[PDB]
Amino acid sequence: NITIFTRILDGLLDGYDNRLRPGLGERITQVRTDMYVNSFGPVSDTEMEYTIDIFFAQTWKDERLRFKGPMQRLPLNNLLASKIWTPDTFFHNGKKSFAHWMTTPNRMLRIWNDGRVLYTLRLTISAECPMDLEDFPMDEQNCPLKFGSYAYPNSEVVYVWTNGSTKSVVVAEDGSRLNQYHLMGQTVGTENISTSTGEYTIMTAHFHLKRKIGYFVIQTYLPCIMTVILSQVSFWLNRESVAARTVFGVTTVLTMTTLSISARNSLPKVAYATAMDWFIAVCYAFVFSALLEFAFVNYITKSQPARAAKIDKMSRIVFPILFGTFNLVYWATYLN
Amino acid sequence: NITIFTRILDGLLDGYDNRLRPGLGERITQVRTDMYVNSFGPVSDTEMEYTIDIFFAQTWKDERLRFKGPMQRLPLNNLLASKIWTPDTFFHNGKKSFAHWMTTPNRMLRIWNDGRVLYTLRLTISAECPMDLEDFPMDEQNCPLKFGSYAYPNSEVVYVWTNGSTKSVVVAEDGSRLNQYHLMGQTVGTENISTSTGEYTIMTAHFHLKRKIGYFVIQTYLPCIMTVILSQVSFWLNRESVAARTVFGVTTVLTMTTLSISARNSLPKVAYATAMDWFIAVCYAFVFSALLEFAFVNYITKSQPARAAKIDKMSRIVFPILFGTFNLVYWATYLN
Amino acid sequence: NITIFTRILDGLLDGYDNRLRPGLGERITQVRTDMYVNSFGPVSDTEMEYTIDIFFAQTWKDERLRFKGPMQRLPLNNLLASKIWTPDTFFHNGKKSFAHWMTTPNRMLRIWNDGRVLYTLRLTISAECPMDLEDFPMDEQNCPLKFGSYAYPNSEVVYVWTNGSTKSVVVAEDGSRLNQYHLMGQTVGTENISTSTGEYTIMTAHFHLKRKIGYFVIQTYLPCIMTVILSQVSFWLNRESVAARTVFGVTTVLTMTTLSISARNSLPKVAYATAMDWFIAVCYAFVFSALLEFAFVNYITKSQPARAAKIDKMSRIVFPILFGTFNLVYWATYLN
Amino acid sequence: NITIFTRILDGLLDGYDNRLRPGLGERITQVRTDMYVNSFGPVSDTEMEYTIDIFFAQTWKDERLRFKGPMQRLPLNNLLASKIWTPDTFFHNGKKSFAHWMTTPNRMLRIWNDGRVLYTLRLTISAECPMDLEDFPMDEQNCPLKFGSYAYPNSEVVYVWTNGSTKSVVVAEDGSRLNQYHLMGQTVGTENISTSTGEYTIMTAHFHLKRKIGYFVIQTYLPCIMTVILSQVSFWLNRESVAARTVFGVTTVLTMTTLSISARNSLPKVAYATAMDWFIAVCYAFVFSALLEFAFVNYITKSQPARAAKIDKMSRIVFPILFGTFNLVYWATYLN
Amino acid sequence: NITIFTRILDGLLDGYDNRLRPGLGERITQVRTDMYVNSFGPVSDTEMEYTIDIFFAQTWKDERLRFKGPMQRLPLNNLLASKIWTPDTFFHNGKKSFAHWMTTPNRMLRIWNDGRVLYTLRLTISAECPMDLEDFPMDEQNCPLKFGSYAYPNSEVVYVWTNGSTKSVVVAEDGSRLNQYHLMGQTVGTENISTSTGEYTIMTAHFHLKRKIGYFVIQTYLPCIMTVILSQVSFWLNRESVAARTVFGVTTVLTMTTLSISARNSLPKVAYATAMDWFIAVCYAFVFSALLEFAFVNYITKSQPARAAKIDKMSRIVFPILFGTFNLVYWATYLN
Ligand SMILES: CCOC(=O)c1ncn2c1[C@@H]1CCCN1C(=O)c1cc(OC)ccc1-2
Ligand SMILES: CCOC(=O)c1ncn2c1[C@@H]1CCCN1C(=O)c1cc(OC)ccc1-2
Ligand SMILES: CCOC(=O)c1ncn2c1[C@@H]1CCCN1C(=O)c1cc(OC)ccc1-2
Ligand SMILES: CCOC(=O)c1ncn2c1[C@@H]1CCCN1C(=O)c1cc(OC)ccc1-2
Ligand SMILES: CCOC(=O)c1ncn2c1[C@@H]1CCCN1C(=O)c1cc(OC)ccc1-2
Ligand SMILES: *[C@@H]1O[C@H](CO)[C@@H](O)[C@H](O)[C@H]1NC(C)=O
Ligand SMILES: *[C@@H]1O[C@H](CO)[C@@H](O)[C@H](O)[C@H]1NC(C)=O
Ligand SMILES: *[C@@H]1O[C@H](CO)[C@@H](O)[C@H](O)[C@H]1NC(C)=O
Ligand SMILES: *[C@@H]1O[C@H](CO)[C@@H](O)[C@H](O)[C@H]1NC(C)=O
Ligand SMILES: *[C@@H]1O[C@H](CO)[C@@H](O)[C@H](O)[C@H]1NC(C)=O
Repeated sequence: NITIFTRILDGLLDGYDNRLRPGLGERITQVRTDMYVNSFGPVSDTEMEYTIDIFFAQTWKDERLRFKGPMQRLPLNNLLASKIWTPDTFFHNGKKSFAHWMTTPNRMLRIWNDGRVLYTLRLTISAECPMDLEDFPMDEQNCPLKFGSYAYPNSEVVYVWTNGSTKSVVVAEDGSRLNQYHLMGQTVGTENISTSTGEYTIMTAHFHLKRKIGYFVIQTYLPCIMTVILSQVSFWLNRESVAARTVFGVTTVLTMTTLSISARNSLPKVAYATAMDWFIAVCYAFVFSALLEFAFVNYITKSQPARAAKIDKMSRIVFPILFGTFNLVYWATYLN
Repeated sequence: NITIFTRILDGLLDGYDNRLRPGLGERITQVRTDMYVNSFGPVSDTEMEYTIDIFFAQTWKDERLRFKGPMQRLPLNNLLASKIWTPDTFFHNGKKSFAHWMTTPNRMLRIWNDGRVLYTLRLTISAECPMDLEDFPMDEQNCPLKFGSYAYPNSEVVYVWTNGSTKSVVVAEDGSRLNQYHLMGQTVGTENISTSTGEYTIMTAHFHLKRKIGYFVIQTYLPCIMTVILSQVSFWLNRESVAARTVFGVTTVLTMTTLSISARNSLPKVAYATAMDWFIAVCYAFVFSALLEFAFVNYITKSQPARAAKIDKMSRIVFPILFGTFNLVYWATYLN
Repeated sequence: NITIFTRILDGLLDGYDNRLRPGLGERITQVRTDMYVNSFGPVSDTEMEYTIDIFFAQTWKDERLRFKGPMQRLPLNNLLASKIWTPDTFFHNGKKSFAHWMTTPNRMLRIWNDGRVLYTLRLTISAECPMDLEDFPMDEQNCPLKFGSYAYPNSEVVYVWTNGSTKSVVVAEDGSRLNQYHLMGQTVGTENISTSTGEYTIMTAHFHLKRKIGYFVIQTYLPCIMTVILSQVSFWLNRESVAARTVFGVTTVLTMTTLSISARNSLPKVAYATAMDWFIAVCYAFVFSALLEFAFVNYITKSQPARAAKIDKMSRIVFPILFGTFNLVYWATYLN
Repeated sequence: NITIFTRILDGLLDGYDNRLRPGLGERITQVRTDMYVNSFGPVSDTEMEYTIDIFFAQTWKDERLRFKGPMQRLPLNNLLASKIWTPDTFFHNGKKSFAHWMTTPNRMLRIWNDGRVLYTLRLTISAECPMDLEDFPMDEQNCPLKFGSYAYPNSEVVYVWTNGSTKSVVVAEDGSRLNQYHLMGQTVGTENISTSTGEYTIMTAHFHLKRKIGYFVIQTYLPCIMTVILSQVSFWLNRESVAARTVFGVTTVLTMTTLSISARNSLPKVAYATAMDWFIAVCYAFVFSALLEFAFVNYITKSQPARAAKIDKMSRIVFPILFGTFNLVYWATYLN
Repeated sequence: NITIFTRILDGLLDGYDNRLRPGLGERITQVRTDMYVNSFGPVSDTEMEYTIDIFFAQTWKDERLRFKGPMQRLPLNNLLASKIWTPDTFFHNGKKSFAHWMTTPNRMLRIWNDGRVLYTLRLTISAECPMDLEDFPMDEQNCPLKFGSYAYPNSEVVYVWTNGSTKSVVVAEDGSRLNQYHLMGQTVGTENISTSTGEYTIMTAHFHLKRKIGYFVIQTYLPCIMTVILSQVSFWLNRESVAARTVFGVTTVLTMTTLSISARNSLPKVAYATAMDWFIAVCYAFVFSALLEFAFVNYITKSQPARAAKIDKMSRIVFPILFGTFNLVYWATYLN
């Protein structure tokens, strides 16, 4: 009763060459690909890469595997995978892709009577996702995932998504858990690229990422906001208290300087100004400007005290208003 | 006397196919799984992963391995493991699982006359354990461990725990040693998940983790507590000592600011406020508020000194009481 | 003359099964283990692990390998190691063990006429060594090394050390070079553990480690000691110099606070107080207490200056004596 | 119709030795190499290495593979690659080179009737790129890429670029994306090196790198520039304000000191002065010199106040001019 | 014409056993080793290890490989390397050695008619180089490289350097490029070690390393030197300026303290004082002593101002002279 299956497997492997694609010189092999994202690994901004774990699957038709028997399906494992022909699928953007071999190589091979073949594999792809940090942290990233044949051009092997976009790519509810990103959706597409070796079909899947704010607020913005308010306290102190007001100006300026250096330690070493950088620079101007007002006041406090006192009183009102007004423009400009 | 065993092994391998599960098309294969945790590796909060070393074991019935001989058991090693059929067990949540091959691949294969098979393997699983750090550090984590068949659905292979929960999962006394966690217990369960490929049984084991407090007390809370007390010292200084009291307010505020940044360096970059963050913010208000009182006093110390002196004396009593009262509410709220 | 050896090897492999232990069902296999430590790798306190490189060797008797020839010994290499049976030795505590394959797999196989077999292997074991940091840095660590059979219980395979403890375990003179530890000696032992799978003999080797002090003295203790002395300088300053004495108290307190945070960065995140922590806390009290005395003096310097002056003069003598006395108790308590 | 291809493959492998190069003892094997850079990985300055992902390809003529059939080309995969002879190409400067095996080993093997063979491979090379950081960050780096035969000297195997330089080496538009470098172009060349083993042809490809400035401006230069301006504010303060001006000099000097240490943390530990180091040193002199002027003024402010006041007024103009003039020389000298 | 080579290879492998060394029981195998250092990797002081890439080569005589043919040499690749016998050479001090397999395993096998065999291999050795940091950074390190047979004692296999020391070991001109070391030369030697397994010949190569100074000057020495000068500025300030002089003493002392902690972060955690540590301690005394003089002056400035003024004037001259004199002794003592 079990020996029947053994004979079927031997017959299929008899006269079957794994080095030749099905329907060679007779038609164009058609492969249907479906992907399931078990978990979306962390997105490393420093290296412009992200880690994703998926159960990649491919379906194709092979007439050489036709068989007749009481059972309409033949579930199997990785043992027979190497005995037959499989597409040389690879990721054009993947920097380091490895599979899982424990406890057993996570592979499946299901064959039907008509010859249809299902082959699912588990992979962890450390693909590269370039990011334009011009509106950072109010930036949206579209990380793609490109894969295709390595040796078979479009004229021989063609990859096509199965059913609609939703069924083609599926993400687990708990898989999309990123500490500093939100998975807003997924999209798929196909295209042909012209290469010296030939034309190859490219299967591209794009993931929409919306960075979640709140970590930088407690890390960079809030210390800067409170630092500016700290400097404004000097405006409420007496002019003759030269030493007391000097500490506020010097300490606040240095505090802002170290925050900028510390803030960018985690940020990638990008050679352009980000939105956060402008906010820090503006905050630096307020604290720096406050010290200049105190220095200017102390220079003329002996000649014309009347004007010096007026400026100090005016500064107590003008500076808070400008800082508050600036925030509304800054936050509204990006949060819209 | 020894040659008898050699003949038995040859007979079993004669006509035995390792690509077909036992009892194919006749019944449903039943597998009993028992796990022993040699050591519970570190729990990395930054990557939301934990490392665990276990001696995973599986038991199943195979009639093709029946034999008769003087010895009722046939202890063996990994050499014969590849010669027979084994389940394609895998961890649905494991991110990187590897075995130990030194000195020899840590595997066993014991076979009885009735055909029962025992197969134990040693593995190190770097599984992912998402955590909700809303009550951090007063948070309880339930890290699961999900595993099951990769190619055989529930209709063909079924996993069931052996005996009770205590016997099914065992943790070594010295294995459960975490520098910042306590292993409060273990639990097991089974469920069926509906997938496009089919229905698969899932064996889930949950470990109860109770974070141990005391490291953060010496790291974050105590410096904050002493910093607040340091600011309150300014209330005991003379009002005319403008410079002396200025140092306390400025230095304390900056000290709190750097602690918040330093404290969250180890903490995961979560985009929400934790319990520790609120405690820091409240402590920041006290030190920041103290400076405001000094600034307010210095502004009116010339017009109405009577009220200014009253506030300074009152501040010496009100502020310590509020800080002490706040701690009791904060600690009692979470420690209960 | 050389062809004679070739025939001998072929004869031994004829009818020899590597899947069966020698003397199966006739006696209990006896294995003698000798270890040589080429180099004792670094001891990582953060991960509670240590790296050790050893030339592990095993000796056992096998009658199936008996041969007669002009040469009494047959030196060989790893090529024939896989062709015969070897014990499934493994480390019960090893977290990641790997061998060296360059230039050639470092293995030997020597066989005598009587059938005795010598098999030496080179390994690098990243074992786990839990430590109780209650007296840190005045702590002594006893890192064990447990290994034994994985599939053969005590009733089949037994491990016994050869000769005495000194000969069984040998450490190279230059191998025991640790930047923050001293290798005070080695010890060995054997025991039987009862397991669900059966009873297995355990070969445990313990290494005595005595942490060497001097790195923390220049890193933590000395800055703390000098910081306390710095605060005491304020006692020699005039009371009216409110600003001058304020800097000492504030700066010293903050300096101690940052040292505690910086000091524990390298230390493991243990949720209990160490001996160093108590020393820091005591030093923190002295600097903190000095500020309180200055604040207390400034509060009553106008009402009863006589008592205020007396306290300041007394503080110059009392505080240094207490700090000096405390050190003698602290150092003597642990250094004894 | 498909069986025809199978017979052709068997015929070619019949009597074909993969250990012998084509045309042995009859001519000199000629190999044409073409390279495509999929992505130029990060350039690590600390380790003087860079990561590059390329689709390395080699073409050569082999008469032993001649065949006749309806199809003029025989696309294949890695399965037949090991069955034939391939050059032992290697990178003379590569420190760690690994290929990608997922989903399938990324290799191709195309054979024509005339016997021409195309063999493309995907590799990730962590080559070493020594850099002379004398004009850092205004430095241009020329990272080479050397490869050639390991066992076949120039008299047997010769490597030659195909077509022109542009076609020989191609870089993807999105591949050349470096956070702190610009890919200004590529160049190729060939040379013969005399070695004890023999003469080997070397294929060298040089990549022109132009470091992009702007990250260090926000990291090092700007804090230094603002720090110098901060010190100059003391020149506008009254001489009798000894305490107020003391803070500026001390705080600014320490701020510059920490920036130099922090700035070089990312920079490689080079034992020579860079252009940035000189800029920091000059900025340090200005802040340090300003303190000396204040100290000098305070020393003679009692004897000859007339000269002291003149210096203070003059310093307000001289110091800003020198700092501004120095920047123009510094920036113009390197930015030209 | 090409088939002749194929027959020769088959004949040599006929009756050839790779498990037996040449001339077994007839003589002692002699192996000549020559080494070429392609590049000397970084020397990691923290782990007391260094990385080196070499083209290790071995030459020996084997009469079993004698052949007659038109070609006097048979260049080959790694394919035939495993088919013959090769020495089990290994590095007695190497902690992790791996080869390069891309594009092809970098190995060669050349055989002459007389039977001489040449076998060159490329390796990357992460050997351990213990260092005595007593004169750090004015320290000279002699990193050795020990290798020899693992299974064949001196009585069977002997390693001898070929020709002189210069030819035996060769270092590329661009290979010896270390950011903090100079390669002053190389030396070789041979010795016999007595081991329980037997006597083995050891081939030791020593590399002379002279640490290059200049990185620590800009990192540690210069900030310390300028810090001491900064403290001496207080000697030029008026005694009554208690607050002004207090900042210099406190700020300088703390600045020195943090430099010592920061300086040793990169330095290995050695439990003894280095030359740099003594320099820091001496610099700490000067800044600390200066504060004591100010405190002492302020204590007696009211009783006997005459002596207080004299000390302040004297301090302006004595302290700079002692610091300058100390440097000459310190630098001359080690730089000689
Ligand atoms: C989409 C094609 O199928 C796959 O991609 C694929 N390949 C393997 N497994 C799947 C399926 C897909 C949907 C969810 N899913 C699993 O997560 C899973 C769970 C199992 O239960 C322990 C066993 C196997 C799988
Ligand atoms: C639960 C099924 O058995 C396993 O999971 C299993 N597999 C291997 N070993 C075990 C057992 C389980 C209980 C403790 N235990 C060992 O730790 C151990 C110790 C030995 O002694 C050196 C030898 C073998 C094992
Ligand atoms: C104790 C059983 O023997 C071993 O554990 C063992 N195994 C290999 N080698 C040894 C010996 C042991 C003592 C020192 N020792 C080596 O270090 C060594 C040195 C050699 O010379 C290059 C060659 C081989 C070895
Ligand atoms: C220059 C010799 O050919 C190669 O170096 C080579 N080798 C493989 N593939 C290429 C080509 C070269 C140009 C771009 N290019 C690919 O990126 C590519 C894209 C494909 O489509 C999914 C499939 C294969 C390749
Ligand atoms: C000393 C024994 O020979 C070796 O150690 C050895 N082994 C391989 N290759 C060498 C030689 C040694 C001298 C320089 N040298 C190479 O760098 C090299 C360069 C080549 O050209 C691309 C091809 C092969 C080698
Ligand atoms: C790619 O080529 C195939 C050839 O059949 C064609 O059907 C398809 O439309 C092409 N795709 C694009 C985007 O041009
Ligand atoms: C899963 O399916 C099996 C089928 O036999 C059933 O016995 C079991 O009760 C199911 N489990 C759950 C949780 O529904
Ligand atoms: C372990 O078991 C063996 C069985 O022969 C016995 O000889 C030995 O004494 C036992 N060891 C201990 C520690 O009980
Ligand atoms: C290298 O050697 C070949 C031998 O044919 C010669 O043609 C070529 O010109 C040489 N290259 C150089 C740069 O000398
Ligand atoms: C090592 O042993 C060999 C044996 O032939 C001898 O020739 C050689 O001199 C010995 N070397 C030393 C350093 O004793």
